[PDB]
Amino acid sequence: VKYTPMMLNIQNMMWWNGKRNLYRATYREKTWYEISRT
RNA sequence: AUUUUACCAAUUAAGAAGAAUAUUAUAAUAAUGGGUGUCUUAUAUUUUAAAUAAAUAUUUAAAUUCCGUGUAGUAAAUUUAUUA
Ligand SMILES: [Mg+2]
Ligand SMILES: [Mg+2]
Ligand SMILES: [Mg+2]
Repeated sequence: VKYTPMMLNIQNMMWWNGKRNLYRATYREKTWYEISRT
C-alpha cells in the first residue's frame, strides 16, 4: 500500500455510499469532539 | 302533374362504498443480516486494523495570513435521548 484513501480526501461513509475506510477503529468510545473538550 | 330552397346552434347535477387498519412529518422502550410454496448433513456458511462519522459541534475577540474557510466544561452517569 503506497497511497491510502485518506490521502485523496475520498468521502467513504456508511450512510453516504455504504463504504468505510480500511484503517479505522470499529468502535470509538469517544468521538473527536469529546476528545477535544479539554 | 307531382311539388316544403341553399346555409347557419349550443354542455350541461354524477349513479353506484368504483375511495382509507390511505399519503406525508410526528413514538427517544425492539433489534444477528426477514423471506411464506419451509424443512438432511457444511473440508463447502470467517472481516478484522488508534484517522470525520449511519456516533453530526450554544459567539461577533485575538491570531497563523501576498489580505482571518474562526469561540472554549456547564455541570463531573444529569433528564438532547436515533424513537416505531
Ligand atoms: Mg339563417
Ligand atoms: Mg368514482
Ligand atoms: Mg434499544
